[PDB]
Amino acid sequence: ASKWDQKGMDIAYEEAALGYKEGGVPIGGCLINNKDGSVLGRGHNMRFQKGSATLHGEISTLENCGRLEGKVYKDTTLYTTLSPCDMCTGAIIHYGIPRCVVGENVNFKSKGEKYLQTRGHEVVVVDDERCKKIMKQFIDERPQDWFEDIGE
Amino acid sequence: ASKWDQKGMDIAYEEAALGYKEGGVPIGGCLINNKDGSVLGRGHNMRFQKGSATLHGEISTLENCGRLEGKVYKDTTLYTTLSPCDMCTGAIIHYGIPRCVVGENVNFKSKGEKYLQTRGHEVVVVDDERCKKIMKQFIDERPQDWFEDIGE
Ligand SMILES: [Zn+2]
Ligand SMILES: [Zn+2]
Ligand SMILES: [Zn+2]
Ligand SMILES: [Zn+2]
Repeated sequence: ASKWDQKGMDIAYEEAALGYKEGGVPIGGCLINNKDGSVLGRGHNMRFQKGSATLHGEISTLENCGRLEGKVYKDTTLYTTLSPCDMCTGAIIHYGIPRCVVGENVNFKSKGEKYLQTRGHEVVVVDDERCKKIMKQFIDERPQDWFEDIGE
Repeated sequence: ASKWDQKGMDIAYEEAALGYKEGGVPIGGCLINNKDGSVLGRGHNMRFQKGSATLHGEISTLENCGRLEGKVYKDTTLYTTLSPCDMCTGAIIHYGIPRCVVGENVNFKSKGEKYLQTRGHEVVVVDDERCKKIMKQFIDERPQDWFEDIGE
């Protein structure tokens, strides 16, 4: 089940780092087919890049996969550098993506992490230090922007 | 509490009808400030228009409101022509939008409708037959497209 998890989190981290370089929030993701390891799409938070309230890393990832038949999502893993908010949790549930692998849940965690599990989805938190470090750097440099991004 | 609800559902329906005319799925929305009735944004499903897997009517509506401080969402109502999926439910929860007014829940309903309420959001289903009729027309004419849109 975990065969592609290093590949997936490496891509998600690359997306976070790219977003950071663009002036955005360093949250990245990708969607991988569990059978063959192919990458259906990858993305990062586009709040700053696009003035976007909805393009979280996870949402941008799914957008970048394009229109798909519903069946395609059912044997994928969504990789995200940060534990998903209620909206991104809802996307995973809506599309029936069975597995979500999370870089870290230290800098952010919503009720969504547990809700995924109650709705029958697998959540794996890998506690990736690279993810924790880049996210903490953003929180330390741009706390007001982070507060906007979390929507409180 | 319901002062702006006719206005809001009228705008949501206009957005659904516009989307229908553009060749898309007839689901529309708007976000209104509860105090003064001002429209923060309005939108419709953009699957066909933009090849979008994530721009549901509710998501498009929120995107069209732009970047906002989190406090702005806390005294709004989101109007949608159709009862929200788990992703759109999650967006409402994430941003703390206290009220969701729904055109109809006959053509579609998710576990989100009830989840909204247990998470502390008011859900009002007005059973607007304009919404029900246009949505059913789309489902009747384009069942394959509908199936794709709901992620099944
Ligand atoms: Zn997130
Ligand atoms: Zn999110
Ligand atoms: Zn919907
Ligand atoms: Zn939706």
